[PDB]
Amino acid sequence: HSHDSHDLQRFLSDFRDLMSWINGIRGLVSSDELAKDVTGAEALLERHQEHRTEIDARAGTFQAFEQFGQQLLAHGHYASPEIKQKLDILDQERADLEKAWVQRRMMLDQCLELQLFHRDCEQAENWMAAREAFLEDFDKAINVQEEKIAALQAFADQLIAAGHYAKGDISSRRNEVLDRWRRLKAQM
Repeated sequence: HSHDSHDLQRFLSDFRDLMSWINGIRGLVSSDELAKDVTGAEALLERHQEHRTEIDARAGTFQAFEQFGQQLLAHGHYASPEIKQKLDILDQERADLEKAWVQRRMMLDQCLELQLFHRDCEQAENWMAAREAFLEDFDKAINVQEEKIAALQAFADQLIAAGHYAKGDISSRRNEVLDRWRRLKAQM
């Protein structure tokens, strides 16, 4: 009958339906939205992972498509050239999607790191502003605040060495705190 033509039709329809789904996630993952929070940067990650689960839930569907193309190819379908070409395209589209998801995840990780660094600069800065106003328990609470300013310094140097997207502002905020600290350290 039109068996072989109908199979080609099915193959191509499945192909395009998969291609459109990839398009949607592709745009979804193209987002440039970053949080201005730590709770927000965390929710952004929670959502990116849900997208990870949605991408992986399609694994079986994609293999059924590969299997379908394998059968058409194995039986020498007259459109084998065109069929194989679609496989190459889908393989590439799937690969780029995985890489796009990974890239966005990296950005969301760096967003969280930057937001955790900022809240550290604030815990130590809101504290230095307090001591700058009125200016033996003093002692223990000085060793305490110095431990925090040391973590805030190693943490900032870790991100800068990891190639953070905010190298310029991470190093700037730190150099600003380390100097505003050694100034209050001298007057105390």
